[PDB]
Amino acid sequence: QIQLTQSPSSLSASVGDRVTITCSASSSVNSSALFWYQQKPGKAPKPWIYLTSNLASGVPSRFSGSGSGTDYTLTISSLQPEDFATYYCQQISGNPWTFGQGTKVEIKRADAAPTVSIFPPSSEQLTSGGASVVCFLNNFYPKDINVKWKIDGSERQNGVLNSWTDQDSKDSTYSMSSTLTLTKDEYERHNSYTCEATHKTSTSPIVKSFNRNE
Amino acid sequence: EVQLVESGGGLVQPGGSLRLSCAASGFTFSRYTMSWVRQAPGKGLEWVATISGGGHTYYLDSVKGRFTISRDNSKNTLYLQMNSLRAEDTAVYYCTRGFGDGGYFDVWGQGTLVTVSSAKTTPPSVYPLAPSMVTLGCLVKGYFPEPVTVTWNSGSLSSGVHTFPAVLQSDLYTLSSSVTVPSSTWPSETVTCNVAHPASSTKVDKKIVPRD
Repeated sequence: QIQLTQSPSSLSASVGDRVTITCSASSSVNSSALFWYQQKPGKAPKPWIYLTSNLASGVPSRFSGSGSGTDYTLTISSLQPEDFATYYCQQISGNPWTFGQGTKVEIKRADAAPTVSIFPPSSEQLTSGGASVVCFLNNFYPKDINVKWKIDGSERQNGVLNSWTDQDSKDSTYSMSSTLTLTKDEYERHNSYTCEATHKTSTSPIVKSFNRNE
Repeated sequence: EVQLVESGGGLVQPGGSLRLSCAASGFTFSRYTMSWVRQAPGKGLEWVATISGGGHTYYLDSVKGRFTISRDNSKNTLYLQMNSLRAEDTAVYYCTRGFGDGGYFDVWGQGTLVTVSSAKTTPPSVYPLAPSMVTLGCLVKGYFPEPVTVTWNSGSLSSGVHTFPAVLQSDLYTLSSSVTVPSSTWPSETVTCNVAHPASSTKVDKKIVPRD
């Protein structure tokens, strides 16, 4: 019943930063029994770090050393973009074995603007009686962004579903998709469809639009 | 090379039962203590059960009496039998190989998702999204449970792909995936999105054809 509490729970740091994650145990854990794992989103965890006793030259293997305590750390000497992940500590000193709650590490980055594209409903969906209008806002940073849908110029946020990707492990950007879903009947009551993206890379919103009757 | 591959996950009703298997290859399976570790959606890792190479077993308190962990050393397979499933049991279940006494998990399976829910299996409707660099889309709408798999051109199109996490609405998931290719590749050569929804055995390919 040894509980592991990680701090911080999440952090953002620039490339090159020294980063240290703490794993605090509710009671003592042996140094050779505290492990770290890294997990990329959607993937299995991988073993990452463990600690061990080492014997100097000629020392017989019946000798070992360790430490006992409640404070353990993982350190990244210079944060890189591919280090985006959630890291977990685990102790196997006590039974049951336990994990910490995880620390999500994200990278700070140069502000970048989204690549925006808009797609009308496909004929297939329309024949089925539905109309989804899709907007991709790809490869931007920071992650904070606002999308407004306009229909013949008037704001519509009724029926909008948004989804953000995890941070990219190469470029450290984020992407988002926004989908406006209407009945086919409603879709045919308006002409122009617009998604406006408001991102810190300007006060002028980025706008992609089409007209249903063109 | 060493590999763990899970199967047997999917949708199950509360109170229902499910049996996970893990197939091990690339190492002498009998030698290693093996475990299951689970991860509920959006949450952290949690140890579930362990079985020594000596057959001795250990369980998380909250699955004691509902779950049974076992192994078939002749088939190089680990098993997890799950009965009396609760909503709290919904998670990705990982098989792991242990170093030494089994606690250092040095090899992991890819994981299999177990969804405990009353909602019905529903196949996805897949819609092709046609509009230097051209961006195409696939909309995968109205399915349950997770997961679906999305690839572009059976995997050959890997770079420039964003597949967005699904959103749940009224017991139905929807996701989308974009792909960006050179404007000379499309409509020049065929681009297709491949969608698998194994829960309903759905497998469909939708070629992206330009609009009239």
